Amino acid sequence: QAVVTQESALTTSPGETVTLTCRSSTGAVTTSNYANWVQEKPDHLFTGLIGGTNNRAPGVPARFSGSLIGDKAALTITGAQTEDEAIYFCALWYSNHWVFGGGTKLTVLGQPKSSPSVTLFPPSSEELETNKATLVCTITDFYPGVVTVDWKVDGTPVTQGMETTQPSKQSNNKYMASSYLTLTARAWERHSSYSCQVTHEGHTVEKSLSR
Amino acid sequence: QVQLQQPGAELVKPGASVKLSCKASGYTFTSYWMHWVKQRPGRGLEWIGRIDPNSGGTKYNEKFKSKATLTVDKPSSTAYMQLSSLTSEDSAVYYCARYDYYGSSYFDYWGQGTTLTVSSAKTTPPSVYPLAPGSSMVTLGCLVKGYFPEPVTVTWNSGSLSSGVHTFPAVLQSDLYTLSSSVTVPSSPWPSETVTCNVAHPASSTKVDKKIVPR
Repeated sequence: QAVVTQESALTTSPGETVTLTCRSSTGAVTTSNYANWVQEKPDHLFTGLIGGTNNRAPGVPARFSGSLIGDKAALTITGAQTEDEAIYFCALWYSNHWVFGGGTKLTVLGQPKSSPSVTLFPPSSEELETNKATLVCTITDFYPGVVTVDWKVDGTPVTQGMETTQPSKQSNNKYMASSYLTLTARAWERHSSYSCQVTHEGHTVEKSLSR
Repeated sequence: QVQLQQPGAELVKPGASVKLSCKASGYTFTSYWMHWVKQRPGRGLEWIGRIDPNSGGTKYNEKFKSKATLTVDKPSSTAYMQLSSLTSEDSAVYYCARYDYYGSSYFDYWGQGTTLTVSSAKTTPPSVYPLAPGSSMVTLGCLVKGYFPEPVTVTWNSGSLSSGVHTFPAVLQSDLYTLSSSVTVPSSPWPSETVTCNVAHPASSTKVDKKIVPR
């Protein structure tokens, strides 16, 4: 019955100082909220960084410090490193339970930004023979690894039917993800313009098919 | 050498229950509280509740009050969590985390999470469908749809093609997984030179080859 809010994504460069914040929907964050900061590296790898607002877990580099800034809990990375690229979650205590924030995806540029490579495929015909149609939108080689994928059937933002995977790290250290829009053989034949729009580090890429 | 061990995955049928374990070693079980967290990939973490290993006393998230039950076996140093009346929607990663309660108030050590998959399906082989474009380098791909269980292996030209191959993570879509794979081939190979995707699925012992032809 409280909502912790965190920045969605933050991008920095090795050597910089970056601050992540944790806001509580009920009021200012205070020391009795015992702000905790947790880091998630790929592979479902969790480690605790800070607890009780400013206590650094043992074996967590000193570049990490927590504090209260204004009415919120903050985590500062002083001299961010390439290794710090991960998802940081804050947790706040509320007298009887814990509420976790949505997490902040932090990117520490370890190579130049790279735009996504988007491709939209039409439902194959063997599949239209099943009374089904699935438009696949593939997005690869993007960095920072955060995107927004929006589908638009006939000019209208589809809002149900789509599924977008979570960015997965490729070998070169760039990311990939694909989004699926499943229609029926029939929904397929009805509408006429499909489009997969991918938003990445401010530029947009729209790939449209025409039935 | 602090460690929280959790089994990696668990498959259960809908309507049943599961007892997830979390074996602790390298520290005194007792000086620390044990918390359980739910991670729906694509959503945050949700706190489930905690247990004090000394008294066995628990505190739950009201939301889970009726879905989870925390338990402890002091002697074997293990925390357990039962989840009842499971449904597709309970599928997710459940982690156990230690909390330095008498000390600095952090969730220092975490278990690797158990991926719970709740599904009524039976070994089901994939249906590979070819993805050719519509209109220098061209991207081809394969849709491996409605298979179960996980995993499947995708290969292009039986392995000859290993550069520019991207194989995406599967998504659980109605008790069944779907995954697709793509390869970027110069515009000269294709469609001059055949591109064929190969899908292998152990559980069901399938192997399907599908040639990507224009359409």
